[PDB]
Amino acid sequence: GGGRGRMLGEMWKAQLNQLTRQEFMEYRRDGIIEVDRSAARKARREGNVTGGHPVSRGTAKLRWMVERGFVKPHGKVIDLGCGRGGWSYYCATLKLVQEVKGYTKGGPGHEEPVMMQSYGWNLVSLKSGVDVFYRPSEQSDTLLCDIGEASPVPEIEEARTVKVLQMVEEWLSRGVEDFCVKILCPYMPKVLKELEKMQLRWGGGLIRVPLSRNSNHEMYWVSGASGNITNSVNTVSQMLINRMNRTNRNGPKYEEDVHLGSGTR
Ligand SMILES: Nc1ncnc2c1ncn2[C@@H]1O[C@H](C[C@@H](N)CC[C@H](N)C(=O)O)[C@@H](O)[C@H]1O
Repeated sequence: GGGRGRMLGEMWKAQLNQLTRQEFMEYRRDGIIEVDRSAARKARREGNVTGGHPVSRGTAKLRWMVERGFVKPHGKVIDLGCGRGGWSYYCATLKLVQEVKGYTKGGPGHEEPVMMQSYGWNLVSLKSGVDVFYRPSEQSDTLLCDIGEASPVPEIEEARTVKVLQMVEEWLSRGVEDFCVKILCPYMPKVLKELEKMQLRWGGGLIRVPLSRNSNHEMYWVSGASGNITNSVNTVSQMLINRMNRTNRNGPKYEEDVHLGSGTR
């Protein structure tokens, strides 16, 4: 019905929605870790596919979790919503990974897989024109999913996140041992309910990647994490609201992007 208690994240969202463009502009990257993408923009302008520049900021995002042991890509990796291929190409550089298969929607308003020759590119298959929500599940050892379309209405993000979770349940049952699944809106009620069930069935925990922008509450359900989900989410909302109410902003902390090298494996 209506009149239910609200989570601390719902008010971060309501607050965010009442920010001016200027406040939004100054807040979204204040205090976050940001990768220097200048060289990657030149490599893109020049069609340089052997310089080791990732196709997106998603690569550095996944490296952060992998280097910290939150997810151990290995064997056969499937990448639902691969977009340009940032996660897929990064995984192909890992020793334990044997094969990477990426699926992405593509078309109008959606990113297309990019052809690159980063290290291990021969192990990467990226397919556009695949709506993962209608694809029958396949066997894999590592399941990755980064699908989360933002919206100003939390009820819309909520229904979208539950959709993603119900879908990965089909793929997790095909022998997956390691996973990393994006949770676009982890503070909504129907999401916390589905997440609690999903954690019970498959383990893992919710982490926040500091390279994420303050303009979103997205978190990642990774098999290498653990802990009460509510506390995990609330810690993030608390962090986000402290950053929103700052006046003196420091801007992002810049660090160097991932280098993917080149050559076949
Ligand atoms: N039902 C869907 N099926 C397949 N792909 C989708 C679907 N919905 C959204 N997408 C795409 O999934 C992608 C999500 C991206 N965040 C992927 C980022 C990627 N991990 C990277 O590092 O570059 C978007 O490009 C969407 O076009």
